[PDB]
Amino acid sequence: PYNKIVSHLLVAEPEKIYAMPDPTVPDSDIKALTTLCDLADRELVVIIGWAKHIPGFSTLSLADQMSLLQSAWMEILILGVVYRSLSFEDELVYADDYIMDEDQSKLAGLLDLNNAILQLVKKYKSMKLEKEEFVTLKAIALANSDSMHIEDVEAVQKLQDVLHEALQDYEAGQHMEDPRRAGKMLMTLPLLRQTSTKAVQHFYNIKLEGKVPMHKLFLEMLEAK
Amino acid sequence: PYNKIVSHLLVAEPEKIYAMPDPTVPDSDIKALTTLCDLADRELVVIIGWAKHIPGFSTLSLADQMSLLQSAWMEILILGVVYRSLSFEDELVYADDYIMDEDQSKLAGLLDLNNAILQLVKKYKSMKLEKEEFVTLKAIALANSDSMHIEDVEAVQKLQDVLHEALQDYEAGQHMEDPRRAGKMLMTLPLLRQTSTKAVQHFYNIKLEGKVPMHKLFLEMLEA
Amino acid sequence: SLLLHLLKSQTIP
Amino acid sequence: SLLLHLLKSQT
Ligand SMILES: CC(C)c1ccc(CNNC(=O)c2ccc(O)cc2)cc1
Repeated sequence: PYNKIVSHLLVAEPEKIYAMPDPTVPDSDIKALTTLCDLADRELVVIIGWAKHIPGFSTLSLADQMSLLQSAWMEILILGVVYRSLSFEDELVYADDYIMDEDQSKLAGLLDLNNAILQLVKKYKSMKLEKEEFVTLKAIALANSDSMHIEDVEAVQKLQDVLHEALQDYEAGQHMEDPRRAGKMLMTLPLLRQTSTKAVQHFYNIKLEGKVPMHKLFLEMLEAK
Repeated sequence: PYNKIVSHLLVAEPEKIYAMPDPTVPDSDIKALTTLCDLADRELVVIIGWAKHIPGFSTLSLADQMSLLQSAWMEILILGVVYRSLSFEDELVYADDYIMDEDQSKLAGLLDLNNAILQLVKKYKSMKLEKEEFVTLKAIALANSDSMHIEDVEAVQKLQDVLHEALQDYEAGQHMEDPRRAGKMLMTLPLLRQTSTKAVQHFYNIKLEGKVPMHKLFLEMLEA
Repeated sequence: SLLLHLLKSQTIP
Repeated sequence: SLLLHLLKSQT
């Protein structure tokens, strides 16, 4: 099962996060959105640390490391939630103790967003996506982030390339029964980009409404570029 | 070498159209936006008829055929613009008689959007995108369009598979010096999607502002 | 409907 | 800058 590059990407795995929702008070849209933003803020700390272990990431200039994260952060966040929700049915695992169903999405005003995320879930279910693939797409999405503020393009492309290769070796190694699987995997990224943008725009509108407390890191990402 | 699907897609590649802007009407932003929409609107007829020449496409239900076109149409419009614009620099060939440079984008309130498309252009220029790749990708874009409303998922997946396989072969045959080139091509689709969305949202706002007249087909695709 | 009509109509280039 | 700071951090 061993590709070198993939094993570095599994560093943060298995992840656990909790919302620890307070049952003392009734759930509201404000409470649910606050929880999500809190989860997002904290996962970003994990995402940042995981990215440092991406061979080549830390070697880029800091502005470039920032540029990619700033373009790809939501894609990574969404991708995580997606993976955690694979063995569930029409529910999203935003935390191990915070699983959103249709009613809960409705309460948060996130039915449209969470549906799109479920579309993405559906697609990975029937492909039976793996730990290994999931972590590799995160890094690809990050590397292929399409930032317009990249200082050293050749390095970022080298990195895209290295990760692309990691994915090819892995599918060649582990999924010979389908010589295109890598291609199929790459073909899920458009939906990821689309969903990400929907999420960012929505949560940006939420920030502007000003009713939902947001922590520093989440705001920094939200207000960038 | 030869590939059957690539050959069909090349041959289905349709003819130029033209913006035919009114020279009487004064150079404002609503002139620009109206022309682009009339064009887009007529360009959609072409796309619709072009879809049918895609191997497997007509084999789908009419509903699926609509769904795919309803998701992907703007990506196909933009891919058209992108391709036409590869021989130029920092300008977008919307049609042969309508080329927008940076200043003309500002005047029409399209700088950000057209810059993103330019980004797309520059990527394919850096990759030396060939006609054969372009038409295959345009087809893949249509088939990989991620509509929420697909009746027959397995047929659409087949169509994706077929189109994908053709790209694999073409790149296997013509670009053995880069055994990843196919994947590099596919990895340009996110930015296509993103730019498509940016565009759909911008022009949707314009529809809502009510100042730019829009022909039926354009509106129908826009409101979907 | 217009989309549908055109799908059903023939391509005349 | 917290992003930066977190990126400049350690081990
Ligand atoms: C829409 C946006 C604001 C957003 C909010 C919150 C998340 C959380 N992701 N949390 C996880 O990835 C995870 C879940 C459960 C685990 O056991 C471990 C990690 C994502 C995206």
